[PDB]
Amino acid sequence: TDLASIAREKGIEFFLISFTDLLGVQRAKLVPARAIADMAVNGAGFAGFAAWLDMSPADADILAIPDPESLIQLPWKPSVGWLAADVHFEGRPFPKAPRVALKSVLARAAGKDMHLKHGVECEFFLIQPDGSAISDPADTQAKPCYDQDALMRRFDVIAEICSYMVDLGWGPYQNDHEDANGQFEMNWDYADALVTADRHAFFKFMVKSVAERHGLRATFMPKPFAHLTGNGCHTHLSMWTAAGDNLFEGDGELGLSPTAYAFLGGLIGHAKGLTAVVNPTVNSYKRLNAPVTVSGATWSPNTITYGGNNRTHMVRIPDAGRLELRLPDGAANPYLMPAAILAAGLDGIETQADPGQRLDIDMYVEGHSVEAEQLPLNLLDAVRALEADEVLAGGLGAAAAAFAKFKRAEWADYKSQLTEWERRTTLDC
Amino acid sequence: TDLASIAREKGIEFFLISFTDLLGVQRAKLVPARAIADMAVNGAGFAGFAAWLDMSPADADILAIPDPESLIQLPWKPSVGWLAADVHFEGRPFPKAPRVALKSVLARAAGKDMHLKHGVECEFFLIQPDGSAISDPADTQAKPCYDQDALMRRFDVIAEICSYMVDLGWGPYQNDHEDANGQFEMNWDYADALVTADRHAFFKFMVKSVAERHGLRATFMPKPFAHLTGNGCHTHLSMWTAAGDNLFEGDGELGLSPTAYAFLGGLIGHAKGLTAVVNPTVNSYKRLNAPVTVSGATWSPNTITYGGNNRTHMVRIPDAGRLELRLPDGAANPYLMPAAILAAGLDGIETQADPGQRLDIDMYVEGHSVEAEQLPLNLLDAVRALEADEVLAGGLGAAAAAFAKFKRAEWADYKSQLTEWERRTTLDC
Amino acid sequence: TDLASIAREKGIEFFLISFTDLLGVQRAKLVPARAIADMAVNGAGFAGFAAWLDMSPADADILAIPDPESLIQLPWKPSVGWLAADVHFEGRPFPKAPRVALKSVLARAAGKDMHLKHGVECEFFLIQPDGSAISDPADTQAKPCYDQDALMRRFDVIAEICSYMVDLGWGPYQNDHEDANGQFEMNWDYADALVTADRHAFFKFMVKSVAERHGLRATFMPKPFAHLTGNGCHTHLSMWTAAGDNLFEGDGELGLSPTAYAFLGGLIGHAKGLTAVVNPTVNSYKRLNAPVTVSGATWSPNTITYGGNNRTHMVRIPDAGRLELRLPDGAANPYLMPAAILAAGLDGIETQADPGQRLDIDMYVEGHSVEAEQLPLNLLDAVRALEADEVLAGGLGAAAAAFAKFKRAEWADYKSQLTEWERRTTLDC
Ligand SMILES: Nc1ncnc2c1ncn2[C@@H]1O[C@H](COP(=O)(O)OP(=O)(O)NP(=O)(O)O)[C@@H](O)[C@H]1O
Ligand SMILES: Nc1ncnc2c1ncn2[C@@H]1O[C@H](COP(=O)(O)OP(=O)(O)NP(=O)(O)O)[C@@H](O)[C@H]1O
Ligand SMILES: Nc1ncnc2c1ncn2[C@@H]1O[C@H](COP(=O)(O)OP(=O)(O)NP(=O)(O)O)[C@@H](O)[C@H]1O
Ligand SMILES: C[S@](=N)(=O)CC[C@H](N)C(=O)O
Ligand SMILES: C[S@](=N)(=O)CC[C@H](N)C(=O)O
Ligand SMILES: C[S@](=N)(=O)CC[C@H](N)C(=O)O
Ligand SMILES: [Mg+2]
Ligand SMILES: [Mg+2]
Ligand SMILES: [Mg+2]
Ligand SMILES: [Mg+2]
Ligand SMILES: [Mg+2]
Ligand SMILES: [Mg+2]
Ligand SMILES: [Mg+2]
Ligand SMILES: [Mg+2]
Ligand SMILES: [Mg+2]
Repeated sequence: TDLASIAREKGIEFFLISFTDLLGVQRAKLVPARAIADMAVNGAGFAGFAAWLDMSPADADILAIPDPESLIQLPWKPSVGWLAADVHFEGRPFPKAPRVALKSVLARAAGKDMHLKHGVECEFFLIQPDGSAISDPADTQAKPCYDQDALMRRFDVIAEICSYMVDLGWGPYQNDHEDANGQFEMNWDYADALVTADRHAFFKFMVKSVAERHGLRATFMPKPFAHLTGNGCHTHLSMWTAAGDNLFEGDGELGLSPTAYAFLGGLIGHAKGLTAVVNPTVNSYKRLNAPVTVSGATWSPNTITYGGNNRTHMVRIPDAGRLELRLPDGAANPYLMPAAILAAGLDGIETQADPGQRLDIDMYVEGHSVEAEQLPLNLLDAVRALEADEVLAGGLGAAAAAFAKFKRAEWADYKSQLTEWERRTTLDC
Repeated sequence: TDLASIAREKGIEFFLISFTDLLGVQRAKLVPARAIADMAVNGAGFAGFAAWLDMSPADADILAIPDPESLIQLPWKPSVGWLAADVHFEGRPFPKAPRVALKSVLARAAGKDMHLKHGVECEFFLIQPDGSAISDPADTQAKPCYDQDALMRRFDVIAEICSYMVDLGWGPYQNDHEDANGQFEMNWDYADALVTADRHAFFKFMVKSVAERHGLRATFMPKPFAHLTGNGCHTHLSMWTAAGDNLFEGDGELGLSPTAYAFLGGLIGHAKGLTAVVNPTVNSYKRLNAPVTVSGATWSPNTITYGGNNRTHMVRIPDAGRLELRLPDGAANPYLMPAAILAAGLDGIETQADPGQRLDIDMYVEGHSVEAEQLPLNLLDAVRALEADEVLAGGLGAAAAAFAKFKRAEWADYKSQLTEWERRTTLDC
Repeated sequence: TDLASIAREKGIEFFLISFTDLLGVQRAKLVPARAIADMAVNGAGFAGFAAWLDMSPADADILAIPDPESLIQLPWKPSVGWLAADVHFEGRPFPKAPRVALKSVLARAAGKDMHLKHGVECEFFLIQPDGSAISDPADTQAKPCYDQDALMRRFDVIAEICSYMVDLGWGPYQNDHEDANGQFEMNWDYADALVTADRHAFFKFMVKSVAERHGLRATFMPKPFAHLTGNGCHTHLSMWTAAGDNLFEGDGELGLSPTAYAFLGGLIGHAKGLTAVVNPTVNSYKRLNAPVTVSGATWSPNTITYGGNNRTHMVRIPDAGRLELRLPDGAANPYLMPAAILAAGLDGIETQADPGQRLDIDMYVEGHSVEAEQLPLNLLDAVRALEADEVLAGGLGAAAAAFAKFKRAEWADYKSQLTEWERRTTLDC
């Protein structure tokens, strides 16, 4: 695809050549249209150590090579065109780069005529620019989910973003106020994993950018308020053949196939290590296994279990032909997340993993009634599980060890921070 | 001993009948002299559930029976006499009460002609009454240990308390500024474990009380400041026969006997569970394995190891005939601590436990150079180790399970508190 | 000497057992009288790494053995007795301890029937407790030296301290306001080096303590105000035989002997390295070679030169029979200063060093008029010179190397601080 020509036809003056680092941070260069042809072929250069890629100041430049198919004219500023990119190093795609890691797992699966398609539910809060409070002081009621008043009070921001998604062809189909005061969700059609991953990366950038233009702020933080529901990023998952058949579609329980259930078996089996990737922050572990919120439920997973159309489990079966992994949160990396999930699912399919028995109970109420394995309770334990999980660690390649190193560093930093609770309850010991 | 007569002779108008609950909180009734004779015989009544003893609102009164030998006229207010007490329930000493638990282990040991004597080093900080800062704004230098200026700037408080200890016959022998800005230590002679435990309980009360009278505040909090040395409560330990011989005194390495080393073997072997008791708060785990402080060392244990006259280990051998357990902190219960240590030591002696090899290295610098077992990294893991440790759990009796329940409750409470570090580093995920 | 009995006679309740570390910081333990007899024999224990002694946390306790001859009942608080002490380590005097290092050099000199006697001029400023300004807002004139008004405005502080020195037998003989606004000096009789060093150390603690009691603050900082004269610590020096004759007394120029001039020769010859010790802080180098002050002269050295009764050189010859080294400042260690001076001096005598030509000029005006070596211009260069100077390094022993390590660490910290002058002059580059 000819980016220079497109720039002229469409009035694009600058391109953002953008990649996602291990921690999910969007890294980009802003290049004027006159330079795009060279950049598209040779890539934009960066000092990799300066992003979260676990390199050395002494290493040669990485080159981020833009995917011309990913082009998006910023709908709020159409003179700029955003491009997702694969980081290359020493002439080959760099295995520590999330988008590259994802593509590698996708290629393996594709070689067996299995194609991951997913949709993401990127819940977010709208907050004051200073982070002190949610953006809407009138959004206070104990059960605010789907609140019409508070939704319409932020119509201008929500509708603007939704209209952008319409224009971009993402097939958006609904927006609402979510279960925490100040929290929202906007949904759009699932797609090939790579397409969704790119869209997912762009979406966060778009929401943050538009929120700012309205003097607001958006956060995807997993648990920004102790007593309110957190930000999930559920992924709905299905596996397709090249000919266009959904392999999860079946005659078994709840309209699922044995392939779907073996995939689920992979999810269940690798859940501990998978948690490290899709719940990648210290804060993630305050969303999981959270005490009950003011709205009456956390809506997040506590245990390594699955139910039917039941939102109290790690996995929900929402309808025939797909799985809903409810585990990931708003911090989850848009590339590592599908990559990690796929690696786990493929292994489930290859080993014909047994997901175990479906639990048709409210796990928040009756978790005690049954013997169920708890999810990792903190980042450090989840990371240890990642490192000990060969399938996962090997599926993600060098990204896994790099990720683990960073998360351990974050943990060492966090575990030394004095908290107000400690002062209040220990000063008089 | 006749408390009523003593009240008349000495001018005592009120007695504090006092016990220590599982969490270390001093519980007391203030009874006028006219009522002491009845109270001494029958005990002072309390609703046990209202203290940290793990009872029920429905249970009959506990009766705290004062130990007349423990009598202390408050030196800053001699009209009041403090008494340590054994909690009784349903006619017998209550095994969940710390002072009772300690006495039970002491009796077992005594039955084998082994008598625990210990000394405690109760480091504390002097801080503003509001807890915002240390009491002395001029105490700022990077290495403040033994600072003459800052010590003398608090002469009036320190000297007053030291003079009280002189008058009480505790054999105090030194005071200094400790290694953190704002921190102090006052040392006194070791004694029979029960005597030291009573003194230890009284000392904290005395320091807090006198600090207040000077418009200051004292805290024994393990780690009140992230970047400064924490509050230890090292215990120096020796075992004696009734005839007055020190069993730790020997011809082995560093002037220690095989009995001493088998006791050390118990300490090493039971270190994981022991940590729960002598490091009993969430905050305790920020003193252990702490990043280096502004003064150049944490001075607290990281690993389950021992050295010679070497302050970088869990156990130090300070001189012939004793061990220094450097593990406990300022939160450690004055009764459960010697009780837990003794249970572990006795078992070491009975099984002829091998403490392993002495490490003559700086463990902060060369911890990597050797294979050493790390101490539990947080309260919840330490508590799990306590529960799985039969010798310890059985030695402490029902106090252990009660303690564990409370600490788990504290953990569940803490783990849900949102921290500033999380907000700062996750909001932009 | 019987410290326990002296305590009973003189009503001393506590002893400060004190030593000076490499950075001049006073370290002490406050011990009740009941413990002094043991401490005087065995020493008070300290963890040496916690002070500026260049040790390891894993090292055995140092033991500070007090010198009973040094006893001073704090004149402002006679219930407390101050004791200067020698630090011992592993059974021997610890060569890195300044007082031990000084005694070592005195011992060499004494073996040759040469005994150093010196006097110190410990200039200080009286400032606001917060350190923002001098204590006296009416002290403002351009030439305030010997100002009668400003001197009498601080009569109460100055007279109290001077009267203490009378009672202590130091032979004080004058006090005045010095050349900078806010600055004072109180002089007393020279003595054997060790006596004067102990007095120097105590004096600084006395001035600081008494100032505080008056709601003031004393500082001995070398250059606390960029435009005002700084704090010197001139030392007056003479060498005596055991028989009591002044070896510097002679028939040569200005009533000096050849021994005096050879001693001078060591000072001149060893000046670059001596500077690191007697000007031991980054700030020291803003007193040396300073631009002219508001009062018209810095009165501090710029060059490795000497004159007669002439205050513009490194060395001044004030009268028959002694030298004045004007080099040292208020930060100079009371023990390392005479120790390094004596080492340079002894070497001068043994090599019959030639001090060169006396300069009878004002070095501030006619410095250009003559070829003269400049002093090191900053701490890093002075330390480098200390390290390269065999006599000095060997003379001070391990104290020198340890001192050098600490000062390089200080320099590394300092050189990275951004200053306001830089922002002002560079922001618009
Ligand atoms: N066959 C499929 N494979 C993968 N994703 C799909 C498939 N079919 C639908 N989806 C997507 O699944 C997502 C559904 O999200 P949503 O409408 O919010 O449902 P829900 O998860 O039941 N709601 P919530 O209460 O927030 O958890 C959308 O992105 C759909 O496009
Ligand atoms: N045989 C003994 N058995 C038990 N305790 C003893 C024995 N001998 C001395 N002690 C006590 O051990 C304690 C020593 O504390 P301390 O003087 O502070 O020494 P240190 O622990 O080497 N100092 P620190 O740097 O703070 O850790 C005192 O309470 C002594 O009384
Ligand atoms: N023979 C000597 N050896 C060593 N010190 C001496 C000797 N004779 C006198 N002193 C001391 O030298 C010091 C004199 O300092 P001082 O009275 O301030 O004189 P000055 O240095 O000429 N004053 P200043 O203008 O501040 O430099 C006193 O401590 C004297 O006791
Ligand atoms: C179940 S829901 N109403 O979709 C809410 C999900 C919740 N925010 C979460 O943490 O996953
Ligand atoms: C080794 S020391 N100088 O006694 C300090 C001990 C430290 N406060 C601690 O946490 O044990
Ligand atoms: C020469 S003087 N008048 O004694 C002043 C000395 C000056 N304070 C100095 O820095 O040495
Ligand atoms: Mg949804
Ligand atoms: Mg939702
Ligand atoms: Mg969902
Ligand atoms: Mg101590
Ligand atoms: Mg201590
Ligand atoms: Mg100790
Ligand atoms: Mg003078
Ligand atoms: Mg002077
Ligand atoms: Mg002088």
